[PDB]
Amino acid sequence: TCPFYKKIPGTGFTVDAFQYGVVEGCTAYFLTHFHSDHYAGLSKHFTFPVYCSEITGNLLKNKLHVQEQYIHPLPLDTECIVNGVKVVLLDANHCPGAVMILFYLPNGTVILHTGDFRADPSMERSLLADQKVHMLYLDTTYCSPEYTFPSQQEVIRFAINTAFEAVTLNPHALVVCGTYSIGKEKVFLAIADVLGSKVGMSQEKYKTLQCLNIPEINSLITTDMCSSLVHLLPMMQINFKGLQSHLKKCGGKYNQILAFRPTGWTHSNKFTRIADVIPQTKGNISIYGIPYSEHSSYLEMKRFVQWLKPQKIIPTVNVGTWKSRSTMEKYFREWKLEAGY
Ligand code: NI
Repeated sequence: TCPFYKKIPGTGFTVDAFQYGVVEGCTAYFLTHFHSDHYAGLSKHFTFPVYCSEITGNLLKNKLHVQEQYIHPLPLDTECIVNGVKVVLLDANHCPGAVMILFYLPNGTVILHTGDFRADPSMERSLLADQKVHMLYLDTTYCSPEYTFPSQQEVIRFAINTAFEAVTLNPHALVVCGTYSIGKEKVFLAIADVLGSKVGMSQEKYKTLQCLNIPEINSLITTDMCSSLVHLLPMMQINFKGLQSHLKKCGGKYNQILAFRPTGWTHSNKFTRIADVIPQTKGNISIYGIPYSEHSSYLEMKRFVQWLKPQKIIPTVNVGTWKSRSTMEKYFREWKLEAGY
């Protein structure tokens, strides 16, 4: 059964709630982004209206085969009426096509649902500037002060400089990048751009990328592995055994692998600056774990909430334990006492 923090009061609406069968009283299902924990349940057999971004609707039609007649894409930054209720979709700074949803309830209450997001000061100048928000349904993934990580720009600077140095030292090195979902495409696109290569990948991953409206994509990706020196593999294969096996397949073109695992936060973030990051190495294989996050750090989250000044916060992540819930509630009260709302 659908949990309460996926229901929008005063409406017929749910958010990210496709795994519960037919939800009682739901007239429109919203989908914030195409990540499996959120889309779980959708298929060619779904026959209710789904509301989402254009990019999410391209993925629903081509990857999950949802029929066209039930996909309702909305433009961003544009007031739209859905089943008698005004809504707006805003960029969530998460993966491609990911949105936050503003709902203007018939009684005057305004609700913001962040979906999954990486808070940024740019959001302070969106359509959020113009009005009060009563209720915030918040992505609390990293809601504790131990969760620190660098900017995405610093992480990409490290990746590009690391890959360009290695391949200039050894023109017979191959670069490999791990993936298991959409998001984090800048990692492998930026490395291929500095090296003058396309990114090589499976037909299934190429198909997925072609749904994303990324400009000049035909220029940056390929299914011809032999033409590429930056290869994408499943995240599960980014280990010494899986990389050894891959290097065999390349027919003696290469004699070294430099591999990247974009993770979120890891405990090594408590101690190590991005500059000082080192790989794990076995023979001619090196693996770098790089802290490329598509979720808010603690400080980014706190800044956003202290700017928005919501009357009530509903967490949507870390809700299953009492200890997590009590910790989050304590930080929400701190933020409110410090800022004065
Ligand atoms: Ni996500």
